[PDB]
Amino acid sequence: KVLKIAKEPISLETPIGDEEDSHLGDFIEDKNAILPIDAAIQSNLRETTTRVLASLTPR
Amino acid sequence: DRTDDPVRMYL
Amino acid sequence: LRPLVPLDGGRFATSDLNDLYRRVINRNNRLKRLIELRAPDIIIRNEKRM
Amino acid sequence: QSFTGKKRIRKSFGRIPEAVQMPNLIEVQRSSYEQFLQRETRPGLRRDEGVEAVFKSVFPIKDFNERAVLEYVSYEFEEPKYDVEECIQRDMTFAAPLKVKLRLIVFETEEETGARSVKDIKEQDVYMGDIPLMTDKGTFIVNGTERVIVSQMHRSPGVFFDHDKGKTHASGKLLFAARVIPYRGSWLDFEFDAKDIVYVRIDRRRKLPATTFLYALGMDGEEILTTFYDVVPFEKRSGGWATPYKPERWRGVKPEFPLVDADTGEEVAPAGTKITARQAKKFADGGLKTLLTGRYLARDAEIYAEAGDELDVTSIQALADDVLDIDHVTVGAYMRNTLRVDKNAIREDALFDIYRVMRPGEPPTVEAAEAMFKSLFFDAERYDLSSVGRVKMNMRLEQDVSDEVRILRKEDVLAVLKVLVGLRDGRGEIDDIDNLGNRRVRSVGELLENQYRVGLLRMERAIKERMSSVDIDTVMPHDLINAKPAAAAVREFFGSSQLSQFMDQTNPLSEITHKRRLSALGPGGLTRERAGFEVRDVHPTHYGRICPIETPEGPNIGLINSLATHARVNKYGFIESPYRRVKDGKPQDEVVYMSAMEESKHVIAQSNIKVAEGEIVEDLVPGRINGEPTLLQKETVDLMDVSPRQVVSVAAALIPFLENDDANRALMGSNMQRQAVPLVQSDAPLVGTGMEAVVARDSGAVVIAKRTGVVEQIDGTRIVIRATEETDPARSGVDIYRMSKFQRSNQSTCINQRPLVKVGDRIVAGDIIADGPSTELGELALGRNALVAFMPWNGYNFEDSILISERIVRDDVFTSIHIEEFEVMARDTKLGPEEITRDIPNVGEEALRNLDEAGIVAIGAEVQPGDILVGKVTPKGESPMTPEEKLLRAIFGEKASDVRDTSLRLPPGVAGTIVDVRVFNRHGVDKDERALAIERAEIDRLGKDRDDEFAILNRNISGRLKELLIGKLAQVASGLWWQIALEDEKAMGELESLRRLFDENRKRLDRRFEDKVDKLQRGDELPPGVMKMVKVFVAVKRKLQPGDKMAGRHGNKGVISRILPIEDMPFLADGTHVDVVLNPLGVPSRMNVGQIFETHLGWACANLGKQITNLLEDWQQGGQKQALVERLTEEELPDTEEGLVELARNLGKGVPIATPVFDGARMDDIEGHLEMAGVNKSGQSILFDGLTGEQFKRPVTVGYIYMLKLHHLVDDKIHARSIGPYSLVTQQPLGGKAQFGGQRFGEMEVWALEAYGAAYTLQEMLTVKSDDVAGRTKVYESIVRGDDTFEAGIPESFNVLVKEMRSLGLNVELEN
Amino acid sequence: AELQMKHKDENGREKEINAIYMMAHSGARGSQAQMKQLGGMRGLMAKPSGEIIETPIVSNFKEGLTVQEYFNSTHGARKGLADTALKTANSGYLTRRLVD
Repeated sequence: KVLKIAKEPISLETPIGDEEDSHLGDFIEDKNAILPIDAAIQSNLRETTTRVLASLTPR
Repeated sequence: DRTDDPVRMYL
Repeated sequence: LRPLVPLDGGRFATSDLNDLYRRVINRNNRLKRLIELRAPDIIIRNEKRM
Repeated sequence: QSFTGKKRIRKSFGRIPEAVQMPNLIEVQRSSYEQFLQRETRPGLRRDEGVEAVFKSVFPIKDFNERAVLEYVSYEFEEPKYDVEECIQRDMTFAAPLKVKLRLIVFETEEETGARSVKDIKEQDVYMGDIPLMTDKGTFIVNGTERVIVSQMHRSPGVFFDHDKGKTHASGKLLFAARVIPYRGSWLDFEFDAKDIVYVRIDRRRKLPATTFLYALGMDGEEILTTFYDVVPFEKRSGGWATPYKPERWRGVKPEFPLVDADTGEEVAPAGTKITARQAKKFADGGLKTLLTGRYLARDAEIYAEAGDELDVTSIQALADDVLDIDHVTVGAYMRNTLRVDKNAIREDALFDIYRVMRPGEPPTVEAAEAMFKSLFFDAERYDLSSVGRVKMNMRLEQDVSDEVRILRKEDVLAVLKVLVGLRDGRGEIDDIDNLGNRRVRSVGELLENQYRVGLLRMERAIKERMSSVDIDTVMPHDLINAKPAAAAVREFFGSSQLSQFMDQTNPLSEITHKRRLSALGPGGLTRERAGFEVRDVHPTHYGRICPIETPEGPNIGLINSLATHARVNKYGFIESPYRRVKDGKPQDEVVYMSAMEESKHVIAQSNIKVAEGEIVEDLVPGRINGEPTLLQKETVDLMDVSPRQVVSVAAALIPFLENDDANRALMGSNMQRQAVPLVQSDAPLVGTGMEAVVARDSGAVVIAKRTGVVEQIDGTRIVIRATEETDPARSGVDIYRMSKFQRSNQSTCINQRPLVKVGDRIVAGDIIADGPSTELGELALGRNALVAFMPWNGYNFEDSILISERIVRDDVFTSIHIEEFEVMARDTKLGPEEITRDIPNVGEEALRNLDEAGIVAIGAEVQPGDILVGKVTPKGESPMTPEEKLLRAIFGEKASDVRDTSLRLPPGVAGTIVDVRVFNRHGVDKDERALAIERAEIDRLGKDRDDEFAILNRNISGRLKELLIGKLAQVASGLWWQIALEDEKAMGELESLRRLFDENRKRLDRRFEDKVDKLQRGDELPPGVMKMVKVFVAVKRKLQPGDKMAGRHGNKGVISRILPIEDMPFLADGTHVDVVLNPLGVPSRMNVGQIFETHLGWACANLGKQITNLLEDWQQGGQKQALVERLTEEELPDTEEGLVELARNLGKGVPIATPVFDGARMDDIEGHLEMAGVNKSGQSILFDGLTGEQFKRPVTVGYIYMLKLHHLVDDKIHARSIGPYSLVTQQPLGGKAQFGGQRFGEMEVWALEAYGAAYTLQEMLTVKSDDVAGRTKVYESIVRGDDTFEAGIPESFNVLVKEMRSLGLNVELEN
Repeated sequence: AELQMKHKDENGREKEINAIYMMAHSGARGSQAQMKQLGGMRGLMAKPSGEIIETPIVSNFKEGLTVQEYFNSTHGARKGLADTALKTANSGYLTRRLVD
């Protein structure tokens, strides 16, 4: 556990390309963001759950 | 006489 | 806007804005500790300058 | 010519001598790196370059507090731990561990005693960081991807005199600035002023008068005036004005007063050039004359004499009870006027002023200011000047001091100031900075030496700072030395550096043209934005030293030029060019390399001169004396051109029929040369410049035999050769050569070698055996060639495009191979360790096909785009779920898994088949339960190859023993090979002396293989985070498809258009049909005509080959066929052996034609060739139309043209994205085709929509598509539902900008 | 004049028209200076300093060209390429400045 400490994290402004442009901030993905295709699937499921809950008795 | 150096002024 | 997202492999990657804020906080804490300890004017002046 | 030209004869045109041959094109990097690493005995290693250079520079790390020093004796290099064949696979670093011997004993001791207490020196060995070694090709393989280091070109560290051409001044005038730019130190300048005052500035600081810097040195007082201006004596107020002079200076001067002689009559009223007056004064026994008030008396004038040099009123004091020599026509008073603008008199004042200018805002002192000025320019370590700088300064200014002093001498500044004052008035020539003589090339050797010197200086500082804490007494070495104080400095050079760039390993031509490159950027070069216009321009001194035809046509044009074919580099760093020395008339046969700076004072005669007689009979040969070419006579012609192909690079030399196209268009053809992917089953060009064979055999892309022994058997993957026909005694048994199979190159292209020899076929040493990638029969190749017909075909080739038929794809001639080499990691996590699970949760059973139980796809398994290559699952923490999903899960009864799917998947592409898979395990577990069969197969193959090599070696040993003992019933005696078992015992000594060497060789082989197997079983090292990794070598076999970029041999290019069937193509006579239809409208636009002559020559040679192959089809080895073969070829063609039939098999595809660059075939030659081939003399042939079946009412041009397949493929260029990963802080779609990029809507594109009336297309394209995150899903939901509508409230970029502005003192608040 | 001349065939009808002449007259790709440099004398080349070299480059692309006369053409081509690379950035800057 002493090893693998992840000391001195790399700066996000370090130029990945040889030139000054194309920094490291561009080649990064956002994991917390939800794609719209996933949110669209949730609406369909929320609507289909209401239609399926129509043949059962009220109780 | 301008320096523009804090450590230089301190020393 | 100054994220600290961990890259692949366990090595983090932070923006360069955290360094400035960290240095400012450190210098402010050092000046606050200097004012309480009643240091000489030469050391307190250099702290304010920094 | 030996085993290469015999199989295929290539006729050559032109009449040029072949006395001198060009050296190896890769000699530059090898010769530069060899000077750094000596690799010799201990007494050797004597030079100014290498680690020994810096070691002898600063060997002793001494401390005045304890008086301890470290001495250097020598250093040794150890063998490499890992070979290149394993360094490429294991991704290690190919280097050699450096070891230096240092003695800790110090002569200094306490109480001023003599020898120390320890009489015997320590003499300990200290380990140092390894340095990467250079492969025979010069690749510098530091990691799995080899990276070469390009040479740098910068200004020479010498003095220069550059004056602006009337710019940056109020009025028209010249400044005449002089620079003393050293190698490593502060720069110096002596720029003039508009007021005629000399101003000196050090390191571009505040300008101050040069008088202060002069007084800072030893020269003080009137010594600065006595050395600059001469003094003339005058009488002490005698009768009239008696001034004894002489006429060396009165020539051409306007006399303001009567200068007649006191006793003779001279000084005529006009007084112009004064030639007759000069002669009279020379014959008048001197130049004495009889004569004012305005004079600056430079005499070294306390009782009567005073300071200052001016009387100006009446000559007070009666001439004090030698004044000056300064007129206004030849000499100026600039130096004298500078002494009146400065206010500093004492040396302390000048020192204080210099200290204030250097370190502003600090109280100067005499003690600190003295050391500063002494260390600024007169310091060894602070001010370093290389030997080349000293020799350049001596050449510019004669000093007779070089190679001994490195700091700026006090006498050099005075000489520089004198030369500047002389050049100010005139009689001098400035030195241009763009001249090739003032530019030196820094190869990898000097750069790595400077980096190692910086690292050694840092290590010395660290050791000096650490040696005070630890007690020196009762100590030893190897402890007071940092483990990696300078190894990081040398590791970062190869890793991160503008010079060291990626290797362009796409074909054998790019491997040889990327090492001869001369870049101008990097650490110490002009930035691309600071280049300007003069640096990019071509200078007339580049003739034969830098080819002005190979240069990138991008933004950095004129900065990445390469060298020529015969150009070299001197030991100093300048570029050299060969020039055949020629005497008066009769040209000599002793070629000598003439430098750029030395060739200025000589005459150069161009080649192609009539040398039929002993000397040139024209008497008007074209030659360039110095830069500009003018018709010169045959008298005093000392240098002659060595060859016409001397000013062109290796890339441009391959262009056939050069000198017939435009200069700019030929530049594009050179860039397309080193861009063609190697095709499978390629052939040499029909029309070649002849330089392809040399560039192919020179580059490290083909194997070459090292001995003369014959071959035994060719197993395809490895060729065995006998020892030799004249092998040395007790040498190696046989030379085994293993040809590399299909392996991923550095540019993701296949690289393989095929054998060319058969059984027997004794080969001479130094001959190519097996061709490399894109090479056949040794000759270089880039792509297949097909019949071309320039004509518009229904507008399909309207623009710069190309139309091809299906016949080119049916035979699979343009198909290539590619390799992606995907990888995957298995790094552990905080919430449990990852694992390569065979089955991923919630995955379909059909998708698990072609997957081993360990989780890796089997070798040779077909995979499709979006397939599971390696099944990896990672532990996922508990996360909240929506209530509807929980209800569905409870309804279906399934249980949610606790692992996440992170298996590797193939990106969109062709999805080729798998080739090889490699897995690496940690040291804790190796082949425990994963890849056990892989290790078993590897060890089995290793044992098999070991047994095969042992068997072949034992067979060779038995053969040698039999042929040796045959001199002194052997077949019926198998066991008596090693034992004579007879009374004769004389041969037993030789038998034992041979068996000992054979046994030691076998033991060495067994030991090497056992170390290999032990290293394989030990397991490779990996980063601490990762514990397991897998690599998949997926290969794809691409074919020629529409949209691909295909360019010809010349600058002509074009995307391939729609391919047509074979019947739709134009039906030529005799049943043949064309394969490509190019647009002929590119000839008038782009001034290039060599493609037409190339096509005509190709048609001619193809007709000749077709007519010669039909002659042999009747009867092989016919007497008449040999006559025609000897007549068509220009005679070493006929061979007594049976190989004449093999030559015809290659000649049937067209006879190769070799045409030089400048000595190509003229119009009459090609006309006669076409006439002999049987084609009409006009060159054009009647062609029918296959689509309609009618004949065009005009002659058309058809022939064979060399075509290439550029790397700009269409499958890797196409890309489309609908919804992908967004940015992190901006919340926008990512860019680039790597991971679902989005086409950037540039700023100029927004102006186009604003020009139109479109306001809703631009409003939604900037907010709801990328900016808005809230309303981004609303538009997708509306689209999936069926209603077209959207709502945009505010983008995220504006919110980020508002949050940014609020962080500062500005208050940005919204209203309303 | 030699190219624009219409040859008369023995039969009495025009055999054909020249390709480069038609391409230059139509104005699609061919031009006057291009055809002159292809078939004419090419005039005299200019050195990078600005003045014209005194040596006469009497040759065309159809026939062979020595290295000396090709060096000046290479100089001119490199100068033109370096000039066209920098002037285009100024055009973009002016366009971006005028739109604002």
